[PDB]
Amino acid sequence: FNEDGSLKEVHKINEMYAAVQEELKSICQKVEQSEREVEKLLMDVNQLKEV
Amino acid sequence: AVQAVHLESDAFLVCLNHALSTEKEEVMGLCIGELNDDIIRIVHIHSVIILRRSDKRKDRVEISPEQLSAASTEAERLAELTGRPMRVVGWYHSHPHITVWPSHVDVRTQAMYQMMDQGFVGLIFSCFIEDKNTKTGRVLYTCFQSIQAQKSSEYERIEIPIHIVPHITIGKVCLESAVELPKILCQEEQDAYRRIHSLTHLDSVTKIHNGSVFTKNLCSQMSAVSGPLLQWLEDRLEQNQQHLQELQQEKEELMEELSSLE
Amino acid sequence: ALYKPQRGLFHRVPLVVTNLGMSDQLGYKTEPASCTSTVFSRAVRTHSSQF
Ligand SMILES: [Zn+2]
Repeated sequence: FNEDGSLKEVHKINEMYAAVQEELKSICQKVEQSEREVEKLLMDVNQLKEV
Repeated sequence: AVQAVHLESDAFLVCLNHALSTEKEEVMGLCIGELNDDIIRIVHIHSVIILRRSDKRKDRVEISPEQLSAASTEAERLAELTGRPMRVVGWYHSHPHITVWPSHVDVRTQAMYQMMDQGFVGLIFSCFIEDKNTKTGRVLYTCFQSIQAQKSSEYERIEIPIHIVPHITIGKVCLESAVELPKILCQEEQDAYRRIHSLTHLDSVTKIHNGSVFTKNLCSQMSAVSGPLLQWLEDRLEQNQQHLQELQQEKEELMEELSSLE
Repeated sequence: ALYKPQRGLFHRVPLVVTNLGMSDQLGYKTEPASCTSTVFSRAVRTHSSQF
C-alpha cells in the first residue's frame, strides 16, 4: 500500500501507460514527417506529368 | 442559408475511428472548417476535435460552452498556425446499434446550437449494425440541420448534402487529434479514480479492490486501443516507406525521360 | 419484515442481505490480444519485470 495513501500498482501501471504514450507520440511525429515527404514527392511527380 | 458540406477524409478517418472505439456508449466531437461560396454556400471541414462526454446515458448528447470556448481557442490556434480562416463549424456523434437518423433530442440540440449560429451543421455516424440473417455489417453517416415545423410548433429535421474530399495524405493536425483518444480514455479513468480517492472515509480492502479494477481497466484500454493504434501506425510507416521508394523510382524515370530531350 | 413510524402509523421498509453474489463479476480474459507491433512488444517486455 506504500506511505501517504496511493497504491504501487496505480503508479506502476500509470508509468507503463505514460511510456506507451511517449512511444506513440514519437511514432506519430515520425509518421507525420513521412507523410510530409510523400506530399512533396507526389506534388513533384504530378507537376512533371502535367508538363 | 447553407447549401452543402464538404468533409476532408483526413478528418472523416478520425471521426470513424472515434465511432469504432466503443459500441456500448455514444461518443461526440466538434468539426473545424471554413465558409465558401459558389454560383451556393458550402462548409469545408478540414479537422475535428475529439471530446469526452460527461453526462453519458442514452441519447443525451450536449456540448458545454466550456468545450465551445476550447473549440474557438483551437480554431484561433489552427487559423494562425495554418494561416487559414478556420472556425468551429459543426459537431458529430455516434449511434451504435441505433438508426443513423437523428432523434427529436438530436434535432432539438441542433436547433439549440443554430440559435448560437445559423451556420452550424450536425453529423451522425451509425456504427456496429448487426444482422445475423444477412451476416452483413454496415456503417453509415449523415449530415443535417433543423428548421421550424410547417405550422408554428417546434423544430424538425432537414437534410444537408455531404461529400468526402480525398485528402491523399494524413495532416499533422489530424494525427495529433487521433493520438488524443488513448490519452483522453486514460484521463477519464484517472478522473473517475480521483473522485473515488476523494472519499477519504473509505476502507483499505475497498481501495485494493478499486486499484485492481483500475489496473484491469487500463490493461483493457492498452489491449483494445493503444496497441492496435501503434500497430496501425507501424504498418502505415511500412506502407509510406514502400510508397516513397516507388514514387522516387517513378520521379527518376520521368526525370530521365524528359531531361535528355533538351 | 422491517417497520418504521412515519404518520404515527408504522409502514414496512425494504430489507436486503449482503452476499458474495452482489457483482463479483469474474472476468479473466482468454484468447491472446496478440499484436504484430514491435514497439508495443518492446515496451510491455521492458516494463514486465517491474511487477
Ligand atoms: Zn443522436
